[PDB]
Amino acid sequence: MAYNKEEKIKSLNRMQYEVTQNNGTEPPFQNEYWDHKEEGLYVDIVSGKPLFTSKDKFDSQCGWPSFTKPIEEEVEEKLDTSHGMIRTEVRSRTADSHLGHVFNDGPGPNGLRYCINSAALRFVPKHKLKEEGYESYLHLF
Amino acid sequence: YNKEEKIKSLNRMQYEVTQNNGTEPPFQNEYWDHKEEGLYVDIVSGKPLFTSKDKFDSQCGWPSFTKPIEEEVEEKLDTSHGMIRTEVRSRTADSHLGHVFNDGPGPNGLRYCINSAALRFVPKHKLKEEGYESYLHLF
Amino acid sequence: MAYNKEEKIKSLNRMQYEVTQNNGTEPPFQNEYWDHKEEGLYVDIVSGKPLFTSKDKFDSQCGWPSFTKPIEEEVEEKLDTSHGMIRTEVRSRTADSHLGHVFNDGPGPNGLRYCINSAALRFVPKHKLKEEGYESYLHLF
Amino acid sequence: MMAYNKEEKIKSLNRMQYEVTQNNGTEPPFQNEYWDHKEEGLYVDIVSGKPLFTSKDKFDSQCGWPSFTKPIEEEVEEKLDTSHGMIRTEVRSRTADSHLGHVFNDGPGPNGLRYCINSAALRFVPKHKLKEEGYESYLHLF
Amino acid sequence: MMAYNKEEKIKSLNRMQYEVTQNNGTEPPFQNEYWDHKEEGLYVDIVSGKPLFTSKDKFDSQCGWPSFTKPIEEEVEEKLDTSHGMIRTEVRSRTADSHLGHVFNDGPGPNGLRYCINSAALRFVPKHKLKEEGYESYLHLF
Amino acid sequence: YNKEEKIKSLNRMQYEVTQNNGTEPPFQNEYWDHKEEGLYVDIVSGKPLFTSKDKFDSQCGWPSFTKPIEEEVEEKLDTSHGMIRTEVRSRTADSHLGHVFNDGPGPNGLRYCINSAALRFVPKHKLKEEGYESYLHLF
Repeated sequence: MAYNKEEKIKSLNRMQYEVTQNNGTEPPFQNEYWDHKEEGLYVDIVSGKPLFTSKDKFDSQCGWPSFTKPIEEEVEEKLDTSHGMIRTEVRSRTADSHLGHVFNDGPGPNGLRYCINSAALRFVPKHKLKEEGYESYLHLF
Repeated sequence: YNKEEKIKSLNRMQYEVTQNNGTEPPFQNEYWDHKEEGLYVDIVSGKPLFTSKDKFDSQCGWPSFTKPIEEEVEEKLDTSHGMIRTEVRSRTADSHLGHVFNDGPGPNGLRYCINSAALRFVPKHKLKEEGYESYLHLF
Repeated sequence: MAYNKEEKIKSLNRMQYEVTQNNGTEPPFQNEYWDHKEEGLYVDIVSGKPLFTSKDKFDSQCGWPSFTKPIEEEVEEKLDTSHGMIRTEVRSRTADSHLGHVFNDGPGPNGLRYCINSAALRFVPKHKLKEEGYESYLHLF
Repeated sequence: MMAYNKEEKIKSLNRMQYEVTQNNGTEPPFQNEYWDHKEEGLYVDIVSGKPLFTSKDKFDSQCGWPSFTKPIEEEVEEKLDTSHGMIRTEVRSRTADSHLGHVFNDGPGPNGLRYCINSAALRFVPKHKLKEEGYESYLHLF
Repeated sequence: MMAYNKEEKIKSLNRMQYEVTQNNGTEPPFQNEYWDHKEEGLYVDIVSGKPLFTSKDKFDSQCGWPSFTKPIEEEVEEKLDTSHGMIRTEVRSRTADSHLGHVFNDGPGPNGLRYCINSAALRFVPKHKLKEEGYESYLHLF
Repeated sequence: YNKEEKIKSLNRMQYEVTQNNGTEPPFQNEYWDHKEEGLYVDIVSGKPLFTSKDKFDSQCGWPSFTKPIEEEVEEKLDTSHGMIRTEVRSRTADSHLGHVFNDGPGPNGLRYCINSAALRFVPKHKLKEEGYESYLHLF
């Protein structure tokens, strides 16, 4: 009803909350996944649902995790006119946590650079996908 | 959560009991003498099965109860090993739990004897934290 | 006994040690001797001394072999106040191994009920008491 | 290896492991831990812990035992085996002097060799554990 | 000593054992396993397992730590130790390179040395076992 | 102040040294080489036992003094561990301090070897505000 997600959120730490709940952003380079390259999945830190895979991730120099594309209708994009700018925010569909923004200067074909906060993700190694419950995606590798 | 994988991650005795319908030894458990307050969930489904409210100080060697939770535990006719007893198991996680005998504190006069190795205990002060908020009213 | 006991103890499997030396209890309906009903002699698994008889072994629903009463003075009753309780333990004399416990809910004429672990016992058929050196007890049949 | 250290490890090996590595036995086919194993990692000598084969050179065989196209470094050794009345090439680990199995020239190229090894003489180490357990020096193979 | 093996043994050490041997610490005096130990045997490296001292050269000391007059076959090495603002001589294991302790020239022997070793860095092996343990190689010492 | 409760809040080492007459590791404790002007007190009774004026360098790895302060310290034969030594314990709290050896820097030649584990150092610039003014005169 209203105590699984509302509870998970309550158990988040300062930054994780600030980001996901207050749409803030973590420091560049001083986060956990910006340079991380282990094979695996990046799940919603709140709803636990798959958001990005280690395969679409790449090396940018912005200081935050960067992917070219997201996962199956699990990540939503929406206009963000806040802060006197005009950007495209990225949020998760199920847990509606702020993730970050998309930019059109990526390396992929479509040229998208999904710039996400480490603080909104729980990384799950490939050798643990089946245990955690992500056998359904174990093929994406 | 995946029943198949979680079961596959249970301890030998937790598997033996819940899956092979085994019986853990007496007095050598974590909940036979347990008297703390809170819920006892299904080690597999996480669904609550018994409450500290109904638990009573029996001296048979396993955590006994006078009453189960609003049907989360079912009664099955068990005629194994030459006897005619009443087996108790979880409807959702379908885990073996134990047996129900007609010899408890009453008025039910029932002694739901359950294996510790089939139950995870969730402290009464960590229920809203673990998501068992709709059960706190029972305390 | 002396050193025989040592090598003899080193023989026992995990459960027999846990039971006989560590006073643990084997699981119910899941031991070799609760069913049995075989005409023989239940010997001490450590000292080889006769502890119980197949004749004094009655059917029970507890799930452990049970005997109305033991043989010789090889079985000894000790006041057991283990686990915040008052009971009556039973152990062999010569070997000093935990057998189990006795009660007063068993069939008369004495009313006692010796509930011993299978782990602490070693069966011996009637056809083998003579050759196995138990000639002296063979009369009990 | 040092007498006591080797002796220590040998003392650990269960029946089958001891039987094959020390007595040159063979494990039943299709009934061993690594024939169909395919997880990316290192196949380590169960006695000396020295790496013997990599998952990268393992191939699906229908013989029933883990098959590799080649061994790692000079740790695996070939040796004439005229036992049982025939002529085959045995393979043993140099350090532990552990009997591994045999090599056949019916392997899937390029060298056409088929190293048929018993799981009983190996201990798999996952790639994601390599550094942690002190196999960094091999982590480069992946 | 091979890195991977080295690591397995270290992972096996307990709190204090790790602290001393790895972090160069010292176990509490009089409250260790071999200070008052006096059994005919070998005291081997708890990591490399090589023999470090003999029960023979071990002697009673009121210091509270295994005291030996000398080590065996250069498996123990001395090294200057100018830490804690003092001047002492550290004693280290060759193969395993674990802190053992210190030496002092206040020994009772013909050469007056006093090797003060933490029990934690040691694992006693009785003589009547030396031959099955793989130490057949040292039985002659006794 | 309460004895049982004052000690019930002690450290693993503190309780060991203090209560079990154990002893800490050399060079690996708070004051073996500490030389700040002030007084060392009983972590338990909070009473003065030594002054840094009596503390000196000892390559043994444990704070060492040539003498204690008044009656807070008592001597006692400790023929344990198969040897004859002279233990030092506190008068009030009755906690194991360590031992006295007759190899000190004199003039008495006594070396009081104490465990940092049974001490609380108090700097001269806090002696008053802490209540040890009547001791401050010792500097």
